[PDB]
Amino acid sequence: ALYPYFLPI
Amino acid sequence: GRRGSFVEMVDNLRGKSGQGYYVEMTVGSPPQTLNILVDTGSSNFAVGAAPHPFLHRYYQRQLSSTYRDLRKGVYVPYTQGKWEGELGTDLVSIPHGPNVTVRANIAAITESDKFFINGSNWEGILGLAYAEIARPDDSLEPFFDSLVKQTHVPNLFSLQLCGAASVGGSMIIGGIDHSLYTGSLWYTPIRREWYYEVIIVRVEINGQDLKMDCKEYNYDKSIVDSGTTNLRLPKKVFEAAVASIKAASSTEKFPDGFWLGEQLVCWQAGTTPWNIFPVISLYLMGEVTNQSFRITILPQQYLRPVEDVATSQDDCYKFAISQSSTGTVMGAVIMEGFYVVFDRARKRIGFAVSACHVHDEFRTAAVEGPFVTLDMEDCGYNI
Ligand SMILES: COc1cccc(CNC[C@@H](O)[C@H](Cc2ccccc2)NC(=O)c2cc(C(=O)N[C@H](C)c3ccccc3)cc(N(C)S(C)(=O)=O)c2)c1
Repeated sequence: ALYPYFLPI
Repeated sequence: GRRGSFVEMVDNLRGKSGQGYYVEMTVGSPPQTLNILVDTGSSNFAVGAAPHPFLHRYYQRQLSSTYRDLRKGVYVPYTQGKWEGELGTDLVSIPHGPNVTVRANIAAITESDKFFINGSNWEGILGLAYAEIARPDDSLEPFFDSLVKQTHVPNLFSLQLCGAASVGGSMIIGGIDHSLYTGSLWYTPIRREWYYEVIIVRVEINGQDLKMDCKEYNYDKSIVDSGTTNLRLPKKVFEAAVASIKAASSTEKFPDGFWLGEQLVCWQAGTTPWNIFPVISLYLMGEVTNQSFRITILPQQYLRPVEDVATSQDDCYKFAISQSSTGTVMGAVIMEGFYVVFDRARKRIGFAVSACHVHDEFRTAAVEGPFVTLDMEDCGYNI
């Protein structure tokens, strides 16, 4: 699994 | 309700993670019940008094036989959101606070913008700071002044805000409850009665001093504000702190959008690497000459959990230190660590470690002192 990753707000 | 003893006020605050802590109040005769946001950052008591798509209920003046119109309108802008409405007065209680009823100034909000919050479950705001920053001017007595003048309640309150999608906490009106904290209470002076203004005299990040002239930390003021989410820092101090955090946690590779709060960082649920991130200490002016104490928060306070934006398999977070151009704001990021006593009678703010702060098995929030500050520089911003 790919971590960490980022999400927009 | 009943005796109004401290045990009855413990746990009288509720909220949704990231949307404000509120207490239940009743206004008018017969009582109309509303959830009211507890805000030490402002001084107006104001409730929704008109339909708004985010409000599930609101105050209806025509229903209250005890309402009086002051025939004066009012407009309040905050850093986030604004509202306008009509001033009046009415009878007010707090079912899980003291056992008293007070005639208080009420603003009936009739229009607002970016103020109410969808799903936050509160419908008004309780400004607990001083008259000087009340709108339209300082002759509009704030609620806490009215309560103390009209009743016997001692001139203090204290707040325990508990972090994470429900939160909770306590407002003890009139005293201090021993079960909400551990260790000692340390007090910093209220520099001026307007905001709950304090002085920060040294900042460390992972034990390393930021090494700025201490006036920068309080440019142009520092306040304790339960209505603001973030630790807000003046621009120059914001920049240095990010740098220092980035270095201490080798997160030089994180996108700069994370650092301006434009993106979330996501880890496998249960695996958040708390320990790569540094504790942050503010030293606050003490009660005697050349003495201070520090408060220390963990990444568990300055990284805030954000839910329902990604799989439950994953914990995702927002960086909740941000930039300000109107002084430091010690918001919930700070208050979630501590029990905070607003001792108006003695012009001072007390910090102790909160019985409910989020920590791990390796580290806790702390409140420590005394420290002798060899520097006799005046850290307050003056001109
Ligand atoms: C007139 O008095 C003034 C005028 C200007 C500035 C101030 C300083 N104090 C500001 C606070 O009074 C007001 C009160 C308030 C506004 C809107 C909804 C609910 C409450 N708070 C804010 O302006 C304010 C409120 C929030 C915010 O989202 N608050 C929510 C309700 C909250 C969430 C979690 C915990 C506590 C509060 C964020 C920010 N930021 C800019 S941030 C993104 O840096 O955290 C500012 C006071």
